[PDB]
Amino acid sequence: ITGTSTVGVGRGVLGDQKNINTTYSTYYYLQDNTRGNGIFTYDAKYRTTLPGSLWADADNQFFASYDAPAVDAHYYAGVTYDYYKNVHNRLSYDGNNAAIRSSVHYSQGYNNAFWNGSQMVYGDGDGQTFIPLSGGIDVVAHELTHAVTDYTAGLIYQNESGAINEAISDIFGTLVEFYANKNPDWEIGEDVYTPGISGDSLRSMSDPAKYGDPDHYSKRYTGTQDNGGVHINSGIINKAAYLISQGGTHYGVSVVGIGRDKLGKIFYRALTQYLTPTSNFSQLRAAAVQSATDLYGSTSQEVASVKQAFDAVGVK
Ligand SMILES: CCC[C@H](NC(=O)[C@H](CC(C)C)NP(=O)(O)CNC(=O)OCc1ccccc1)C(=O)O
Ligand SMILES: [Ca+2]
Ligand SMILES: [Ca+2]
Ligand SMILES: [Ca+2]
Ligand SMILES: [Ca+2]
Ligand SMILES: [Zn+2]
Repeated sequence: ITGTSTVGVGRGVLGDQKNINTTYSTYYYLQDNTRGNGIFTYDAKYRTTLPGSLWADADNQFFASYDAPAVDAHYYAGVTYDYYKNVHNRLSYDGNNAAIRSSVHYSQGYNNAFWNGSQMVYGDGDGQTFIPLSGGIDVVAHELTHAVTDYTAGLIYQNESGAINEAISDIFGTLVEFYANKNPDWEIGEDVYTPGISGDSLRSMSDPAKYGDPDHYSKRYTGTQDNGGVHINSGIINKAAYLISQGGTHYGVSVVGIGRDKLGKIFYRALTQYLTPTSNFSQLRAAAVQSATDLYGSTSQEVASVKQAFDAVGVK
């Protein structure tokens, strides 16, 4: 909408107060003009028609319970935009400052979030398995990263390419969580998953097996559920990424960690310069090795560590 840029204040899903960029024209809208061609957050009003209505508020204060998922969707989209711009010199998901759109309050008791090809969508959860999913910065960045992937590598959402697609979203979701530096970890969705159970998560990158996912290629799922296991086999790549950054010895194979920033540079380069829609795990290894070679040199520790990590998870 046409209007003047303003700054509202509210509380997110976890009860934390934050400022949000809004736009004033009769109402205050969740429209952030400070980033690219805008970040726009919508109310789906418990229905499934998208995007719904651009979020409008009478007083620029967002402290109602109903407001919380919108506050976090809007704010964490901003953080994710900043990560891609400041860290990777990428302007929005398309590299050309495309407007970023999110809808919250999607459906009823909806235990998921997704990128629908054009925008991000967040359920409120059923209050048992999830609370509103935009409350997780790793979740928001996971979803926006699907858009990045679709505009770049274009990894097809099934089988091995699909598991890479998923791992890329978990990896950058986590790197954005570290970027914001609030309770960061290598777990996925812990801030919004199972409010009745402390200390768990939807997935773990550091130990995928904790939540039932493979941490070695020999344990890959080859059935048809979950698009050929895209959220399951992602554990193999998530484990490799974790090892590249933090190091460790996994099934007897030792990996020297090189840190999160270098992990991010290597995987961002792989995603944007080497991966294709049909890339498999073996091809990801090659892409990551080449990316590390480009950035740090063939004889670098960084290249050696990438190889160690993929060796450790059984990907040659
Ligand atoms: C409990 C849900 C677990 C998993 N979802 C996830 O891991 C994350 C949300 C997490 C980070 C909180 N959602 P996601 O991976 O974006 C869901 N993906 C998805 O719906 O893809 C199908 C699709 C939807 C729309 C267009 C094209 C394809 C899943 O969908 O199995
Ligand atoms: Ca208000
Ligand atoms: Ca965390
Ligand atoms: Ca996390
Ligand atoms: Ca929990
Ligand atoms: Zn995903």
